Amino acid sequence: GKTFFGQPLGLSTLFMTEMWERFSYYGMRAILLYYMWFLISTGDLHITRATAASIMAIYASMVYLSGTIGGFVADRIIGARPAVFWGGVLIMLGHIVLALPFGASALFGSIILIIIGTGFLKPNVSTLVGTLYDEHDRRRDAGFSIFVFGINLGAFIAPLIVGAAQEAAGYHVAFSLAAIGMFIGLLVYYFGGKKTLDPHYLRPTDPLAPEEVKPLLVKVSLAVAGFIAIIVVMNLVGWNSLPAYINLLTIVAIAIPVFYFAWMITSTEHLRVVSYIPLFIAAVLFWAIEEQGSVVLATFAAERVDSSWFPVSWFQSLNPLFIMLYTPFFAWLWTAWKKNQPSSPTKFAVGLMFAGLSFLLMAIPGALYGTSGKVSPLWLVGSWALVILGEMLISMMSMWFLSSSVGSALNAQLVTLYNAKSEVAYFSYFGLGSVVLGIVLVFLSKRI
Ligand SMILES: CCCCCCC/C=C\CCCCCC(=O)OC[C@H](CO)O[C@@H](O)[C@H](O)COC(=O)CCCCC/C=C\CCCCCCC
Ligand SMILES: CCCCCCC/C=C/CCCCCC(=O)OC[C@@H](O)CO
Ligand SMILES: CCCCCCC/C=C\CCCCCC(=O)OC[C@@H](O)CO
Ligand SMILES: CCCCCCC/C=C\CCCCCC(=O)OC[C@@H](O)CO
Ligand SMILES: CCCCCCC/C=C\CCCCCC(=O)OC[C@@H](O)CO
Ligand SMILES: CCCCCCC/C=C\CCCCCC(=O)OC[C@@H](O)CO
Ligand SMILES: CCCCCCC/C=C\CCCCCC(=O)OC[C@@H](O)CO
Ligand SMILES: CCCCCCC/C=C\CCCCCC(=O)OC[C@@H](O)CO
Ligand SMILES: CCCCCCC/C=C\CCCCCC(=O)OC[C@@H](O)CO
Ligand SMILES: CCCCCCC/C=C\CCCCCC(=O)OC[C@@H](O)CO
Ligand SMILES: CCCCCCC/C=C\CCCCCC(=O)OC[C@@H](O)CO
Ligand SMILES: CCCCCCC/C=C\CCCCCC(=O)OC[C@@H](O)CO
Ligand SMILES: CCCCCCC/C=C\CCCCCC(=O)OC[C@@H](O)CO
Ligand SMILES: CCCCCCC/C=C\CCCCCC(=O)OC[C@@H](O)CO
Ligand SMILES: CCCCCCC/C=C\CCCCCC(=O)OC[C@@H](O)CO
Ligand SMILES: CCCCCCC/C=C\CCCCCC(=O)OC[C@@H](O)CO
Ligand SMILES: CCCCCCC/C=C\CCCCCC(=O)OC[C@@H](O)CO
Ligand SMILES: CCCCCCC/C=C\CCCCCC(=O)OC[C@@H](O)CO
Ligand SMILES: CCCCCCC/C=C\CCCCCC(=O)OC[C@@H](O)CO
Repeated sequence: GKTFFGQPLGLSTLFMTEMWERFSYYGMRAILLYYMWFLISTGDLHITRATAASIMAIYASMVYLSGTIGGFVADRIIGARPAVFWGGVLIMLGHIVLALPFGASALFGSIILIIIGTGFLKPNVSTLVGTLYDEHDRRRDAGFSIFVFGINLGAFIAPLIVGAAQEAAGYHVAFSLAAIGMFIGLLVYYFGGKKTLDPHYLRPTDPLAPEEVKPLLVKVSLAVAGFIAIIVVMNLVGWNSLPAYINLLTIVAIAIPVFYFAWMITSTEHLRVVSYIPLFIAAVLFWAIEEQGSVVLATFAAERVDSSWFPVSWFQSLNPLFIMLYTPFFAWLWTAWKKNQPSSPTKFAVGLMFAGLSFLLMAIPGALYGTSGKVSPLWLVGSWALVILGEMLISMMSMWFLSSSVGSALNAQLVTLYNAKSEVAYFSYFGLGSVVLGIVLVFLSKRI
């Protein structure tokens, strides 16, 4: 019968839903840092470029953090299908905010809308893909990999199309193209979902029982009161700058996995959960390096690369390109070697080493040529080729949304250290430190 690459026809609707949301997201993130540079250069935005880079990292940290609870809200309160739809609306509104004739005054409102919108949509589109397959269906893994190919496809074309529109027609037009991309996703999702999506997921699948509503409200109200109380105290003692608020979000993002480790401590399982700790830190450190490609590598591309004949935002397409080119090779690898199946602690060790090698490579051109001129774009290509190879090995998602959030929160502190005089030392020591910790994991692989 008629399938979508051997999968139920409903996969195409969700395939295109996420390709276009990822289009809006990574198109925005390819030009947002340069947009803040522009607002700084005109005097509209009164922050340093280091603070602007810090914003990008903590921006990514909250998006991943908000995705840790979007599954709860859909499953228990609103439903998986309304969560994707109203999440997509909030994402679209966030990009429309940046297309309006405003300046720095619209940055926070657009960031808030997209943080919340992506939390509703991103975990619940992945959930709805599973609802196309029963527990029995072997096609579940193949359908998810086809779904991920649409993720990288949207992430690939977005910097090319959005970045070119920025250079040709300006920032406001480019940001409006991001909003249009999400709108395209909403059209296909709404009308397409109604034709092929189970109406069971228009409602929550585990709705709150009558006695569950009150303690959930108390839990939510206590967290909001405490967080607000901290901001109140911060203003009375004088810790009230933008970096101070960024530092607050950094601490909250890192304290969540630490507190969930500190008292989650049954010798049955107490040490087989201490198991997962040397690998959660390996994932945090890999994700930090990977997410600096949109920040530090975006800075290097605009400052240290002879790229005069094409938009510098296009470098952000190298990340999802290498994911697409590596994927069929590794699918072959994980089945061609039916009896190798290297252990997950070893893959995470070697994966972190490749990420460290990606930064070690970027220390060479500055050390060899100096930091005052410009070098070939192939240095950045080699860097992304090495860090994505580390991703192919590391291949509840909220926990994986979490290590992404903490690594990005760690970036909000480190990326302020990067500049022209910092370049070689920055790349050489965060790359070496990541490689040494990857070898330390080798010594402890199944010390577990
Ligand atoms: C069948 C797949 C095999 C692919 C693995 C090989 C990696 C692919 C390409 C490596 C190309 C080597 C670099 C070429 C070179 O040396 O540059 C020559 C060029 C002459 O015009 O000049 C320079 O001007 C440049 O300025 C000098 O600087 C460097 O070349 C430093 C290069 C950085 C080190 C890279 C060395 C080896 C990479 C091997 C990675 C293999 C990893 C596979 C898992
Ligand atoms: C998606 C971004 C990847 C871009 C990869 C580009 C690979 C180019 C390699 C050659 C180095 C730059 C050569 C400069 C050049 O030839 O410009 C032509 C001439 O006008 C000099 O400016
Ligand atoms: C307008 C200012 C607020 C912006 C909204 C940002 C909300 C972001 C994050 C709140 C979620 C924090 C709780 C996440 C959490 O603890 O889950 C982790 C747990 O699921 C691990 O699996
Ligand atoms: C209108 C307000 C903005 C939109 C509301 C959604 C804001 C995001 C989260 C609100 C908290 C809901 C409860 C989430 C929660 O308890 O997470 C627990 C965690 O274990 C999830 O697995
Ligand atoms: C700024 C835009 C305002 C909102 C415009 C869109 C609201 C118009 C009609 C409400 C549609 C709600 C549909 C919610 C939903 O679950 O859709 C899921 C989709 O699969 C269709 O069932
Ligand atoms: C329980 C709540 C957890 C913490 C969630 C709070 C996250 C809310 C907002 C994060 C936005 C990051 C900072 C945005 C920003 O600095 O842009 C505004 C700035 O350009 C104005 O000068
Ligand atoms: C389909 C509904 C949501 C999709 C977005 C619809 C609106 C998108 C674009 C409309 C025009 C964008 C405004 C462009 C703009 O004003 O900037 C250019 C100009 O101000 C600078 O010279
Ligand atoms: C200044 C630019 C306009 C700003 C407002 C843009 C809102 C325009 C249209 C809202 C699109 C709603 C989501 C698209 C969709 O497919 O919804 C279908 C559903 O509402 C039909 O019942
Ligand atoms: C930051 C502002 C957030 C405002 C909205 C957050 C609300 C969070 C928790 C309240 C959940 C109460 C929902 C009750 C509900 O819908 O179920 C009712 C029914 O199932 C009980 O019999
Ligand atoms: C539940 C216990 C509450 C105790 C307080 C919890 C939060 C403690 C400190 C939050 C500090 C916010 C970030 C630190 C900060 O403001 O640094 C200021 C500095 O960057 C210049 O203003
Ligand atoms: C999440 C629960 C509701 C919290 C209500 C209060 C939220 C206030 C701030 C959240 C963190 C965002 C901080 C970014 C910011 O406001 O920068 C302002 C900047 O001008 C500093 O002067
Ligand atoms: C008993 C609980 C375990 C032991 C407590 C461990 C500390 C818990 C949370 C602290 C989070 C780490 C601090 C965040 C951080 O490293 O950045 C600091 C920076 O943002 C301040 O400028
Ligand atoms: C298989 C890897 C190929 C070689 C990778 C090892 C590269 C080691 C160092 C990068 C080239 C160093 C350039 C020379 C240098 O940095 O010294 C500069 C300094 O002595 C001048 O004051
Ligand atoms: C070949 C694949 C892996 C790529 C990494 C191989 C290169 C390893 C390390 C290169 C870093 C060399 C650092 C040289 C250096 O810092 O010199 C200091 C001085 O020249 C600049 O301040
Ligand atoms: C798996 C792939 C590993 C990649 C290995 C790392 C190779 C990275 C950079 C090689 C730099 C060579 C650049 C020299 C070049 O061809 O252009 C000349 C330059 O002057 C033009 O601007
Ligand atoms: C097991 C949980 C994983 C935790 C990973 C994060 C490691 C904990 C704390 C990292 C603190 C980084 C502080 C960065 C720093 O101080 O330097 C940058 C600073 O100069 C920016 O002003
Ligand atoms: C010598 C340390 C043990 C070797 C472990 C192998 C690690 C992988 C590649 C070699 C990295 C060399 C980094 C060189 C370095 O850190 O120099 C820093 C430079 O800024 C000072 O000149
Ligand atoms: C065990 C978990 C590791 C996670 C955090 C790893 C890095 C922590 C702190 C780094 C901040 C110290 C800054 C060291 C430094 O000087 O680097 C900057 C230098 O490369 C350029 O000037
Ligand atoms: C300056 C030297 C640069 C190259 C050094 C990197 C290679 C040297 C040693 C790597 C292997 C060290 C021993 C690791 C090992 O096999 O531990 C046993 C472990 O596999 C069992 O879990």
